[PDB]
Amino acid sequence: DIPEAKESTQKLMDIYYTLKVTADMEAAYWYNRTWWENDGEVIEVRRAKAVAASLSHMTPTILPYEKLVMNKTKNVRGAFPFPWVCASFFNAQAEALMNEVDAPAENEADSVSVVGAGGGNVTESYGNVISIAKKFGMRKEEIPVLVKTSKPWEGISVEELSNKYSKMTPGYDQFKNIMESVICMFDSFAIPQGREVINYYMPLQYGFDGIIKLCDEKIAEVMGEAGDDGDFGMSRGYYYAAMKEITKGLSAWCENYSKRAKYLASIETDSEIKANYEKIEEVMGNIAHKKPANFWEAIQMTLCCHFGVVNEDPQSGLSIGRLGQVLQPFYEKDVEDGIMTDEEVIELLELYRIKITCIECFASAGVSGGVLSGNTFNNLSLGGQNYDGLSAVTPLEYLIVEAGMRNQTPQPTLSVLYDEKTPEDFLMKAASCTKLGLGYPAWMNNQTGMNFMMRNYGPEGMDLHDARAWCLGGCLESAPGCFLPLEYNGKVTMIPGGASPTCGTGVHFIGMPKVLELVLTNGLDKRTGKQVYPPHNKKLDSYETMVNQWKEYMELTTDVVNRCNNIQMDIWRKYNMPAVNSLLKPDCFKKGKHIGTMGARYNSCINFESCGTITFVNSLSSIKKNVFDDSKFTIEEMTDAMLNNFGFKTAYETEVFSPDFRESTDKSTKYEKIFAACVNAPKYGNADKYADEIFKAYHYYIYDMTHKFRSYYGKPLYLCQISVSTHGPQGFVTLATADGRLAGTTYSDGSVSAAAGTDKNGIYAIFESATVYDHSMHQNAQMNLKLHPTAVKGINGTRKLLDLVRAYMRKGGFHVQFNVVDSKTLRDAQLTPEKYRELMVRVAGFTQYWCEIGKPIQDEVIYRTEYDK
Amino acid sequence: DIPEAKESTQKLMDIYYTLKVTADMEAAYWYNRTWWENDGEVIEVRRAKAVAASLSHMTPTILPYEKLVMNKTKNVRGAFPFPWVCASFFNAQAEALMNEVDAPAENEADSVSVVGAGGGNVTESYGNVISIAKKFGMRKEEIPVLVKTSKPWEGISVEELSNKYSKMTPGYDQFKNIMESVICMFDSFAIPQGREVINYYMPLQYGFDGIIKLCDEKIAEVMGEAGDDGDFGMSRGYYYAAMKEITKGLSAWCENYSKRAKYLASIETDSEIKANYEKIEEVMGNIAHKKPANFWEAIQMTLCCHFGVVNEDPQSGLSIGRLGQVLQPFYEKDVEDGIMTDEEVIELLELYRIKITCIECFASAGVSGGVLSGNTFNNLSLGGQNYDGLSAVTPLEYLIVEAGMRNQTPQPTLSVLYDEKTPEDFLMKAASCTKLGLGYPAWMNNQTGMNFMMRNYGPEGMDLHDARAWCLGGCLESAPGCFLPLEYNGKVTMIPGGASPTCGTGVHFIGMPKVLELVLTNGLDKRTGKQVYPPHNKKLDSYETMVNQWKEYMELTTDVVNRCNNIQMDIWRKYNMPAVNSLLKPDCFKKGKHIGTMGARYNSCINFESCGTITFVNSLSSIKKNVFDDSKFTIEEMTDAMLNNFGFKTAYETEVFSPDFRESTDKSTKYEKIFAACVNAPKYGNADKYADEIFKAYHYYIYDMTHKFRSYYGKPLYLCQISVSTHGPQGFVTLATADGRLAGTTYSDGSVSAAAGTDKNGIYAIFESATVYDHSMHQNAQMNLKLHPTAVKGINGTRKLLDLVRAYMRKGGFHVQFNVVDSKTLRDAQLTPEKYRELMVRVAGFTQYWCEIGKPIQDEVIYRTEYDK
Amino acid sequence: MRHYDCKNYINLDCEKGLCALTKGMVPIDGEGSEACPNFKPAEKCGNCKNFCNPDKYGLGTCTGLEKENWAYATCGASACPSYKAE
Amino acid sequence: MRHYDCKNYINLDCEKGLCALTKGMVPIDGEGSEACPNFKPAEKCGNCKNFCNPDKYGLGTCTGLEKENWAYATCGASACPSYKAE
Ligand code: SF4
Ligand code: SF4
Ligand code: SF4
Ligand code: SF4
Repeated sequence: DIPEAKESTQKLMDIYYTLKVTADMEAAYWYNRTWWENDGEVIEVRRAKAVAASLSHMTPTILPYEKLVMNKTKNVRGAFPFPWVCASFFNAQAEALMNEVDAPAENEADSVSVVGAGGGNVTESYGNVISIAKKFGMRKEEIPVLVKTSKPWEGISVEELSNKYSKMTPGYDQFKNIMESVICMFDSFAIPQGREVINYYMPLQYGFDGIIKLCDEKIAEVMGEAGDDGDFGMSRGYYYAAMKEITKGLSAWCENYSKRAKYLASIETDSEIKANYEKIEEVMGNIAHKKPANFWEAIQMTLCCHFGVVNEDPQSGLSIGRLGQVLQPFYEKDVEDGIMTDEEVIELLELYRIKITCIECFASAGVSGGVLSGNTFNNLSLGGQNYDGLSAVTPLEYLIVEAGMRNQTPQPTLSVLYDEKTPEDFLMKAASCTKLGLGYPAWMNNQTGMNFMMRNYGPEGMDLHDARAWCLGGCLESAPGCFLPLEYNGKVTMIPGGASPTCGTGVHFIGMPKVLELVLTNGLDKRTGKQVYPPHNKKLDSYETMVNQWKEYMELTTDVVNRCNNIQMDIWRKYNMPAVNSLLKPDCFKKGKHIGTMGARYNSCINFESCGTITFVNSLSSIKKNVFDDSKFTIEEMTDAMLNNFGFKTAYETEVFSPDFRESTDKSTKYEKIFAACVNAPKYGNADKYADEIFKAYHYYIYDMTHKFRSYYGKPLYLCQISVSTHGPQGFVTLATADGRLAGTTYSDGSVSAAAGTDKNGIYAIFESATVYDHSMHQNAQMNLKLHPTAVKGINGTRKLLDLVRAYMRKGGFHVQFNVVDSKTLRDAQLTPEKYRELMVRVAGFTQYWCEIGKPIQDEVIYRTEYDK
Repeated sequence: DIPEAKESTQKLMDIYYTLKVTADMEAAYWYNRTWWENDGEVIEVRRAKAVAASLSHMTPTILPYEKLVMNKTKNVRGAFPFPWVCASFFNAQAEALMNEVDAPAENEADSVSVVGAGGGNVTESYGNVISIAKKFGMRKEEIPVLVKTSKPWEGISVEELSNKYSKMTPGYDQFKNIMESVICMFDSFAIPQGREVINYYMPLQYGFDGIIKLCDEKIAEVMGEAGDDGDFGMSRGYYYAAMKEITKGLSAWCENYSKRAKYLASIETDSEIKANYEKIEEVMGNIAHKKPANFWEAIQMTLCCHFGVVNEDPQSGLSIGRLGQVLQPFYEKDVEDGIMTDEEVIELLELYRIKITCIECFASAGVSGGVLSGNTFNNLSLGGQNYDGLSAVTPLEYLIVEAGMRNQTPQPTLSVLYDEKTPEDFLMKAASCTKLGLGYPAWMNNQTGMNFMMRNYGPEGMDLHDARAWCLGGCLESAPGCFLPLEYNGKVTMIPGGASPTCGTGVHFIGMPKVLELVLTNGLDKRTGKQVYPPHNKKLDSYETMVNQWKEYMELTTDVVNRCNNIQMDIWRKYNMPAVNSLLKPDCFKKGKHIGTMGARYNSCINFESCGTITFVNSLSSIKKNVFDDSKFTIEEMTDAMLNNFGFKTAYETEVFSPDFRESTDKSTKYEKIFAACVNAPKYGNADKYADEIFKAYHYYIYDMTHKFRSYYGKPLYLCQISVSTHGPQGFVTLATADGRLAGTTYSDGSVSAAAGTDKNGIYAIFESATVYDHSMHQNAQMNLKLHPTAVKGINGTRKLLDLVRAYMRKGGFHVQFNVVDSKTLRDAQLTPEKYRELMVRVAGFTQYWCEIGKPIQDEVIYRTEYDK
Repeated sequence: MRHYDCKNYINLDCEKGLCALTKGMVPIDGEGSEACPNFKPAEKCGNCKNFCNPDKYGLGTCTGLEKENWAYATCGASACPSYKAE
Repeated sequence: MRHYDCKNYINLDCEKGLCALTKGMVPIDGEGSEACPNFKPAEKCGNCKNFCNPDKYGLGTCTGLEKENWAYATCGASACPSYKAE
């Protein structure tokens, strides 16, 4: 039996479910004010001071019952805009509001993206509240503040400045067509940090006073000295001055919370609650200055770091990383020295889940809805191998899983770094949680991930020790880490933490089926009537000619997006470099270089993101067999059949975004034969060598393709292959595909998941298809499986599930995560969301409340093949 | 006999002599406005756009009779302030003026520096003209523009922003003390470009349209691409964008002169003067766009470049370089094709001297009067070796010497790169000019300079070819160059041009005798009462102890100034990098890096400036002889005698700044014996091994000392040893020295010149003393010699003079330059300056009008040993 | 006058909050948004001595610093170093 | 009304210039400084359509670009690309 959540947790969760996602202006106001007030200051320091003020001048909110405190804003599910990064997705709305004219139409990507209208989402303005970006409720009276705060950034936001230089690239117009058609989902400037792993070492090891001292020492050492380094020698000094500024910022911010706690204590009559507010006062007053001296302080300090970074840029996927290992030394002392019981630690961990669950990413709807479905992917990885190459599993990690069992929330998602060295009891513990159908833990291949680390980051000197410290940035963005020696409790513990900037930035989701579509339609987007690529005017006379034309458009797409996104990120790293993260991320502090100037240890992190791999492979398979091999149909017939949606109503009309519903029309029978050939062509995920060979060929191609390109860090791109929610928006903009998938409906989910309803040879066949290539060639590979709750009943159920995972893991499979749900419950909840407020499902690398998931992804999830055993 | 100057030249000089040095606001207004209008623009482009606007929005001025045109400003002897670099030396004056209160006291450096009140200098406000920085006349109505233009720069000019970070160095207070005592003459930010050689290659080879085309091509190639360079790869794109902008600026600027020339032509009733105007309109309209197609256009294009660069920063010593070689291809084609005669070429070259002579450096009085005596050191070097290691002397260079004979002006100073390969007739031609007593040509050792180049720049790959392209930055600041292939007239000519940034920046003039003083006075400046160095409290029990304490104080001084001046130049190179010079200077364009990011080919240019070397060595000789060897006096006796000025009245009372007087106060008999021992102790410059050994030891110590320090470019410092006028202000702050030199009086001039009236063994003994070390160990060594006119009578006397130069050069001596004058003449001009408006003397690396030289330097020049034959 | 303006107000979201004293949920607008007798004013720019001349939208001037800047009346001020109650 | 205001004025220094026509040296201030009948106004911000609202010191507003800025009346304008004679 899963014990009940703690009383504190229940009370806060009761409050949580009522909350609206809220955007306010304090942080943005204060960042802006301080930024311009320091105009002409050295950039690093100006940036540090503006971030510091945006934190330390905010209203600090503490709720009763809370033990762990802090939030992004004064609101609980709060966020604020970053007009200095980007603003176009809201600044025209806000000015239109101020002018009392109709709000501008959304851009294409935003318009084709759905924010789930339930739960806490504010998808429509109401009362005194404005829906910003189809998701965030902002009080009307702050609209003028939003406008005034955004105005100084015209032409000079990362977005707008980078746009200017992107216009000077030869492929600019081509790039714009790619964005407008949503072939590429979004811009790197939208979330310039994230899909990485934070590193909590510095403040856990030194505390803030200690860090300032370190900065003072470095400043005395290097200010005005270049050494032999004419490039960055002089910059070291400014880096430490900047770090000193942001550290003072974090300190003061903590003190504000301490003060709020002090006040709440003073008006609290409940003896128990008052003692608690006073504990918070002490905790926050302590971590404002001192090295953490207990588990509560330590985890609270990681929260401060985490909110610090997610408040300095719009971002998602700032992973917590391996918290159970990082905090093990603090945990173990407390349970050894009579400070805490395991139950009390469990309480903080349950409560911790609330904090992480409430983290919101303010960004365009294309991002928050089209991509994230609101989840902010603060991924917490478990297990793996420690510095010394032994199992890394800690007692605290069992407790983290326990807390995720008792307090079922979307975040943090838990990711087991599955490794043969992992004790069976922890595997079973994690499996027993996965079986609940909360979506977590997900299971990722420690070994394959380390292999990718060694491969990709080998040129930067990646070794076995650093490779072992890796874990997932965001959902599955395998991200460098390293271990650092934490002195605590009379000993030194090598603890993990991230060691790169963003590993999910560069060329963002390219809808590969849509590119294939435009091969077949001669560069014309038949959905919109706009010419996206110059017409190739090649007769598609063979499979190879078609494929080669696809590659050509793929390479062109990649080139022009890459160049613009380099400019986007380069502008950001030069005029908007991280402050908090540049303090935290090794080796910034050691080298006196911030993340913008390659202070991070590993910078081969920028990448290319695919989307709809299986829809694509399956479409190639159909075209090749039906058109070119069997010569049963002509390419023209195939294309015409695609353009007419095989004679069915389009999701543009039906609003069903899966194969679940298929409404015939007059043209239905005209196409019935080619449709059947399309549906029946070999599909990936069946251990069918015909489809699987195409899938294999694609993987070798895409590896070779991506590595031809260079990021702004001067490193080769590599393949990131997840879907997140992006198969929604991009599926939407794609007409029917040769694999029988109909127009406007979702791409396949993940990257090695079977396309919906095409897996007819069992789970192991999916495993077999997925692993015809070495997953370590790329950053990742994302599999979703859906089980009926009966298939995993009881401890033997638990073990059966674990054995399923191990079977795949052992083949080299990078990742598998499970829904354990009766899909009829989902269909039901879609009908009456008010009845299932707490219902969560796994989508792709994240768990979200069903009611906050837009219909396209719901339909998609509902339709995933359900396995009853 | 010397042919008389052309009519144009004569008329323009008539106008010249009446002109006032004038500061106005146009360029500054425009730079400021454009800078802030582009707030948020990538720095390189923002900077280039601002410089572009400050040039191309100025009022262009053309005078009647001019053939060559352009000036820094609308005024003839014009300049403007750069409050974004530094403003403290005027902004408090300006604001006092607006508030109608007393102008505040000058700082110490400025206060001890004299601007010659005569000539064109405006050292006192009069009528509607305000004297700015005791030299520049600014109309009263522009003061309010000055104030408003300077205000945005508070806290953020290079000056003030660098001061903030300097305040964070451990040695700041020490540094402050050093500046305040004028132990270090001035701050590097004062003149962050200069003491270098401009490179005219790009515009001469391509023209501005051609350069814009190259930029467009590079932009298309690299915008958005980093290559494998995560540091500067992305920055290439912004560099080319910046260069396009500045190039458009230079083009529009030329168009403005064309438009003005066109107007003046339209109202010119004198057909002859109308013809000039129309030639100017054509020339300027042509070089606005086209590759220069004749000599006139080509020399005019060098002016455009030269003015462009001296207008983008406050600076002195932007050397013209080897114009006679750069322009030889354009010259010879015009003479060949009968487009010009030599006499017409000589006219342009005569008129050119006026243009260069009128270049003003707006900076604090400490710089303009204390160091420059108003000269701006646009040094034109002659001869040396060409790319192929043969004599570089061109027929055009003879004409340049001729022009300097017919039109006697302070600028450009001419510098013969004396080399054994130089034809005798050119050597004789040069000497016949030198013997005139104009001070030019000076004679510098091509071989010694090339050796220094190979030594100092070896680590950067300096080869024989680039070494041969070297010449003098500023007065004597040996600066790297290279040859680039100019195609013209169907042939390719390897023309020289500068290849480094500033070679006269870093640790500026350190008054070495003053540092010695403070060794003797235990760190306390007895002139001011201020404790400058931490008292050492060492009993000066031996020569070695005293010298070691001097070294210790010298290293501390070097250390703290270096750290602060690094910050100064680093802030400058990051927020204020060259636009025009970054276009021109190789290899910026080739690498896509500006000067700030080490685009220049050679960056080991930053250095340490000594001052008062001989005063210092002679003082050590005296102390060692009189105190420690002969023990005839105690160190307390010596110190007391110095502190009491040997009983003589001080220059602070008498305003005689040479040994020329000694108002023999009663109390002198008290010191008469020690004073005679001091005067009589061995003196440098007499081939006296006692003094010369100390001199030699100083050189090996100082080499070793300087190279322990690193510039902001991460390169070791080296020694630059010139005096310019600095021996004036630094002599002023130095009390009597142990060599018998009295308080407040000038140090020895130059660096290997004999101290005033101490050379008693002939010029050759000076040559011998000077060359007891290898001059290529440092950048330079500066010697002045004064000959009585009768000493070089006749062609025989020309040969005698040349032979005197060859004797010194052949010993390896780096430099000699001559006054040829009767000192009585100078004493006379001092009594009545109004009577000698055109009188010029050689001071140190420059020639200047007597009437614009302050009394201290006048006194010093008068007293220099006058040689009879 | 409203809970939302009270120091004892615990922010929650764009529409509602908690009363610290009761731990009960309270609205920002509409019925039940009126402050009680226990009301104590929360520090905001709108009630700072340094704040002045707000326009119709609450956008005023902050004189908390030598150079004046803009501020907004509803901006939380409990954490502003320069705040001083009017 | 002064040589200094004339298009035919050739700048020299803070006190004087030349008349392009006579080629004679003329004063900026005082006796002998008034414009002659051959006067043609030199282009200056002071006589530009985009220049407005000077203060006592001649410091005014340039509206030449969408975003207003400050300018000065005696600033030479023959080379400003936005100058428009009033
Ligand atoms: S006004 Fe009263 S009920 Fe409302 S928040 Fe304040 S103390 Fe609570
Ligand atoms: S001093 Fe602070 S609280 Fe007061 S108006 Fe200014 S920003 Fe607001
Ligand atoms: S034309 Fe007349 S007003 Fe103009 S500068 Fe000449 S004399 Fe003066
Ligand atoms: S547009 Fe040009 S000339 Fe006219 S007022 Fe503005 S800056 Fe002056």
